[PDB]
Amino acid sequence: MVLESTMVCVDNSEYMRNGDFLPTRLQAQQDAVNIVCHSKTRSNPENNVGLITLANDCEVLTTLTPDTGRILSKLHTVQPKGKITFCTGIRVAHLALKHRQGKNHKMRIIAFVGSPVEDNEKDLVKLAKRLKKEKVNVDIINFGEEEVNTEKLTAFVNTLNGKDGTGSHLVTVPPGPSLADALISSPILAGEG
Amino acid sequence: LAVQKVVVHPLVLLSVVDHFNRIGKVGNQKRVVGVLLGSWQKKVLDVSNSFAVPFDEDDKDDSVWFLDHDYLENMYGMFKKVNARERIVGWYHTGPKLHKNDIAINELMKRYCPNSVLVIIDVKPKDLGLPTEAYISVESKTFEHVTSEIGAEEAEEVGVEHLLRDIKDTTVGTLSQRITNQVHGLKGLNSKLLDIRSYLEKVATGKLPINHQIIYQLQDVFNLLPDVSLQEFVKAFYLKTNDQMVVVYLASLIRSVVALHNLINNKIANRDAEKKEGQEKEE
Amino acid sequence: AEQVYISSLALLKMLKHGRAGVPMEVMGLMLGEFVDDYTVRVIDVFAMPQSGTGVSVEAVDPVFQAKMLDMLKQTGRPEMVVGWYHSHPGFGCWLSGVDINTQQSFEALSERAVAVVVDPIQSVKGKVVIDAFRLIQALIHGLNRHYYSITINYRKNELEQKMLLNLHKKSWMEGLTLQDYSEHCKHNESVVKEMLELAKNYNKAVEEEDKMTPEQLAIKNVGKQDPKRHLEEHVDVLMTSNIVQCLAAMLDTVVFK
Amino acid sequence: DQFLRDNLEWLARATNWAKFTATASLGVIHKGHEKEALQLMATYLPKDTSPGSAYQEGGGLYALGLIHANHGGDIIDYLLNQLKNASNDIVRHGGSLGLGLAAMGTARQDVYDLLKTNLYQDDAVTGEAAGLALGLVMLGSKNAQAIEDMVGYAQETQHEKILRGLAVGIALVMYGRMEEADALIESLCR
Repeated sequence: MVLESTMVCVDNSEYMRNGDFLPTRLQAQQDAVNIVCHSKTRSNPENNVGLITLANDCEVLTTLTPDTGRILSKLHTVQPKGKITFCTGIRVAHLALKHRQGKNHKMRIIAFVGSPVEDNEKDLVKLAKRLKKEKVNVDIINFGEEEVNTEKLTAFVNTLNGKDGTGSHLVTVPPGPSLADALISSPILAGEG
Repeated sequence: LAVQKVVVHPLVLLSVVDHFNRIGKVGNQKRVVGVLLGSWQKKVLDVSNSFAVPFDEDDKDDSVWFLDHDYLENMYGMFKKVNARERIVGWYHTGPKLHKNDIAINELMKRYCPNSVLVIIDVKPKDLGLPTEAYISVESKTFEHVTSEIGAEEAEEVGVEHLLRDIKDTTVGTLSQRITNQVHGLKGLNSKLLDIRSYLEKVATGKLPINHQIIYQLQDVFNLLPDVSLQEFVKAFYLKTNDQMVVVYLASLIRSVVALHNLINNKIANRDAEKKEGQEKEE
Repeated sequence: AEQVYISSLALLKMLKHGRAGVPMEVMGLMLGEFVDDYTVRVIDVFAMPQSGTGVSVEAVDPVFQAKMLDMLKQTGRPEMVVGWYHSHPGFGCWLSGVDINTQQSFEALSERAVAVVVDPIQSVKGKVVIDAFRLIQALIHGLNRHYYSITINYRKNELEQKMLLNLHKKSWMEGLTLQDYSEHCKHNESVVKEMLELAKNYNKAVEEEDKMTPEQLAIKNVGKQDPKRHLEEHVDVLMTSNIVQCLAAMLDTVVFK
Repeated sequence: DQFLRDNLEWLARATNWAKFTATASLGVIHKGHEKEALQLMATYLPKDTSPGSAYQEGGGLYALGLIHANHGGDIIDYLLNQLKNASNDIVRHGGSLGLGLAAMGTARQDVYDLLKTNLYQDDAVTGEAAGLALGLVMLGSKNAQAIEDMVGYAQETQHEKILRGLAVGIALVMYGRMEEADALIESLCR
């Protein structure tokens, strides 16, 4: 299936600080990641993903790899109540994918929305542009307040997207459990990958 | 802990260069980055080896950046397996001068080393010598500038000499060398003075903030200015120069005696020579 | 007619690793490209870890190797393994039979792979000793019998050199620096004094040897220290050292004001 | 063919280039036979098969013009056709050799041109001769463009020999020009 590089964007943030379904959102993020990434490395071996933190101190929380070293890396915490670096984080995740290893790997990004999502539409779409320019696959994990939607995230997946999975596919996470069951639907996983 | 003089081997130079032209990185809007291994323990820093680090800047005017930590901690120990004595010290960017995220990322390297240093290799060489410049970060937290050198270890002595051979200086002695080093210094001086000059202009124009900390130091430069063909100095120099004359009046002189003696010997060889030749011309 | 071109960074990394390993014949690998049948270019090198034993076939570490390979891929240094360096410190440049077998293990990988022997210790400051060649003082080992020599040159850049020039340069604040005077005076007072005792020596050698030859001469001067090379050599220090110090002041006084 | 017959095992002891050379050393022997030489080369010429080694086969090519220098242009151009038809390796070198050989001093762009590809074809074997014959063709004041080309190809083309022989060609087509080539001279000097 997949030969492309991915990035995992985790907000550990006003949502992740706060359990959206067992045990915390931030924790709910975790095994969902491995779940995802497993299927990602099951999509193909060599399928690579990044992991990065934005908030008031955006940074990679592990990068490049293809196996457990992420699951290793992700193992430790983050600032739990933190804030949006998304744009920056994404813009990092973009540059991340600019160095993605052994290319012919397309660019992909997977993004947890644990933040109220402060950004501007043009910047957002400049990203979306830059992505589509860079030709990044972009799928987002969002359970926001309300959710984060009727917003950038909604325009964005559209704005990135000429072709779906060559650019963007969205899922905005709903309240309750069954994440792996939920997202089994969304083209965060399966479908076009 | 606190260190003063920084030593550098030429292999980090050539290495970093080959990183530059290896990776085709434009010298206008882009730079090269790698890390530095050596000895940080004592109050100097001996740099020896280096290796290239893949990294990205954020479009124009980078707000963020990326450096691969996994690349580091994957390569590092793969160097440890070679020479264990070379410890990870600090990093370098070949970009002319410093930048913005520099002070940010040095803080990063404090994870993989202790003190952490940042030197800048000049890949253009279009300027004068010392393409390197050495920096640390002290509190605030700016980069203190440090002195550097290019210190050839035996192996690099052998290497640079075999190569640069076809470019080195052929005049040795001692007088030519010194009198050269001087004028080289004079050129240096004139440069620094420019710098301060037109800057102060930018102070009066280039939206000069203030920097009351610089102006203080300029003043202190003037206050340190030796005046004064004073009846005091005029004598000091005078009394000193004469001492130099006495030493010279001996060296040059006696030396002349040595040539004279040698000439005499030559005349001895000639005289004896014509005697034996003209002798032989008989039969 | 066949030749290799060894880039500067290669050669310096080479001599460094060799000179660092004394005296256990280290080893490493050579990265480059084969231009034609008449050329091999080596642009890069990386070092191979040691082992309880000297260089040999298994000394080559596959894990280490590829582990380095990809790592370099990320940096765009992609290039074949064209040969393998080595060092025979003190024993000159030749392949032992054990060197040979390994060289074969690099034949079946590529028929044009070469062996490079470096000799750290003897390698003088002048012409660095280096040797590259492949199979079929050194003639004891069958320089031409089991194997045969090749030739070497160095790919260069006008800049590379320019960095290296400053190698034996000075500092910045240099040129205007005036060594401790008082201390200097001792050199002239102490140096001149030491010469004084010699002055008589030169006198005695002229009044003596004045009536001899060169064979008789070797008996005199191989023994002791003729005062000739002492006065001339000694005057050297006083001359230039004094002139630099005199000159330095002349500039500081006028310039610095 | 005195000794040529003496040792036939000579040929055994010859090597692909020596085999190539032994075949060329014939034009020397017959130099000044303006008819026979071709027939001399005939058995070793092209298309006429061969006992072994395309170099020997390549050998006649260069060997041919040895007699016919200036007078073999037809065969030359003819062989140049064989060249043009396929410029590379001995089949192109030995021919790439003998071409400018007879074409020397005669200005034929094709000679320059046809080689210029065979040149640019970057066979250290073949492209070399191009660096000569092209010089030979335009040997004279030549043209500065080829010079640029050559000088370009010099700096451009990546080879020791192919790069080398260029300046020789440069040396050629700068002939008696004296003050003229000083530029390229200076260039070459620099």
